[PDB]
Amino acid sequence: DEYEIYPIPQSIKYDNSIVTLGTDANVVFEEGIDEATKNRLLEVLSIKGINHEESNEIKEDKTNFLIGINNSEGVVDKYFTDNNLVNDSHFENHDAHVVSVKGNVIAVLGKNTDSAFYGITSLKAIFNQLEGNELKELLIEDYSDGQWRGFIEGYYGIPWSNENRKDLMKFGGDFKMNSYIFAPKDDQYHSLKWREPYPAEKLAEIKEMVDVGIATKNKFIWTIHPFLKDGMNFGSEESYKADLEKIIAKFEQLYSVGVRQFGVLADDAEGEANNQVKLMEDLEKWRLQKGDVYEFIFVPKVYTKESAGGDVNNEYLKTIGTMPETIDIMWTGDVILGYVTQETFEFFEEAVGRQAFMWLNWPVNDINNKRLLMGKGEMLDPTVTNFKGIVTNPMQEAQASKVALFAIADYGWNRADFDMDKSWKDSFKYIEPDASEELYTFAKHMSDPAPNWHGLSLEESEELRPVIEEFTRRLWEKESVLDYSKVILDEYQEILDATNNFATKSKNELLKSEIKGWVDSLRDLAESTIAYINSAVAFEKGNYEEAMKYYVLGEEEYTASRSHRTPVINGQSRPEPGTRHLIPFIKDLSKIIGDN
Repeated sequence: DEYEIYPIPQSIKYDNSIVTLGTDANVVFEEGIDEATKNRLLEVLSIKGINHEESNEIKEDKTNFLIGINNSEGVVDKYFTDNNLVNDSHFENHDAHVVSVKGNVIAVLGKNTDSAFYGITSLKAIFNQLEGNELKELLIEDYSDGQWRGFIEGYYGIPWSNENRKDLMKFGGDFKMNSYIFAPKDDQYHSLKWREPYPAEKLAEIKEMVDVGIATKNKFIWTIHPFLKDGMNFGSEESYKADLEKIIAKFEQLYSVGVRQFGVLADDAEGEANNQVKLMEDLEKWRLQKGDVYEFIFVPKVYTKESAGGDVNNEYLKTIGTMPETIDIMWTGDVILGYVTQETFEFFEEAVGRQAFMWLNWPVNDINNKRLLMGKGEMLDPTVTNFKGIVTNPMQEAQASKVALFAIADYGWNRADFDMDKSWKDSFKYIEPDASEELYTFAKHMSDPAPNWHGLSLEESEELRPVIEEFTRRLWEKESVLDYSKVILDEYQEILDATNNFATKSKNELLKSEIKGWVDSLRDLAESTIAYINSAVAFEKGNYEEAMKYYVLGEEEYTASRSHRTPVINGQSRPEPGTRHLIPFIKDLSKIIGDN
């Protein structure tokens, strides 16, 4: 009966009473609430076609929305104090805020405007699932476990379109993400030509994305690679001063279109570590002058335990750790495709001197372009506490990446209550409202990146696996397959139907065209499996001419499944879903039938 809210709030409380929403509402914003935060409430009101007037007090006759900041001594702060709803002990936490639904008052108090925004986003989630105009009285006391939650465009591949970058920011913003790190490898102006200002057309495109960032609060974070061969010149005091002028100029250019957070990337850095610190010391001075720039993100040259030699006295990391305390240094784990583990963070802390900001290399598919990776968050350990936050490095397929964005958002916000299996399942309705069963069906069979050179292996087809295995043993151990074939044909018919109904049901052209090749391949796999199962059945019943034709149909469909092509940076790639269990089963069937 209670509302489904993602990420899972740290604490939500209901009482017996319910409230009725009016057609006309009174809205009270404190002075600290910014334009993006006001607009967020107005979005929420229009979900239920509630008109509003703005005022400075609670109207007893109407429904009231009050948005305020803790300890402002504003109207809304006063309301919370005077009515004695919460604890100041709450607000020290990251992104801490309170949502209160009581009588004709719907209130949000955040530690700042950003947190008030998150509060209103929770209301957005609530309002989207309200049957009518009745609303349960509740109290959310919420905060984030992680400082940073979001995604980084940091793979090798085709860059996302601007349309898609905006759409992901819009998506992350619905789940309280705060970070989009813009690090596309093809942008000459963030790297190599970092000295030169962005062309005006390109800058104007950036400003459109930054504005979406401001509206959704999934901020656009710009990044730079200044330590390449032709990079920052540390030859002399003179030459360095010349180069520091340019980097700051470049930062000013981005600042001028609204960028308020920056990353410095040293994964490909050339000189000494000391120099990297020197620069960051100078950039920190700048950052404090500006007053409204969030803290820098730094990606070190040594970003895995493996490349650190497993040395907790690693010289590079020790030096990097002497840069200003405010800088968030990133880490991918023990290896490039590291899992989230307590041990990797203990190592990082011992070596660097502060907690890590996790760069998660999933579901990036540059490791295997044949794959869509849309499985659950297997790499996310809910018991790990010792890190600053997490970003996902997703696929070149932007829309398909929404599955992981949901996972990282939920896990990033509320770690202990992360339910890998449930969160994954619940996500599909948000990602794809019209075809959620279908897209969930696809995600079930598209998740294993193996084989790959790093050796990452994730589950795929997990629910179907026991059914596949049982049919195989029955067939191979010379038992009847007549009855079980019904069970497994049901499973495959569901897959097939999903691949046939999806394009009809989904209204998301961007997702449809992105994943089409994979759905085409999966359709063929489903048809192939059905033909083979049909062949085995015909064979048991003794209709040999018929089982022959099915076998042939089975062979043709498998070949068909391999006939599709999708774009990659250098040319074309063959989409290949269902490799963990679906394809092995097809191969098994074709070997057993007729040699049985």
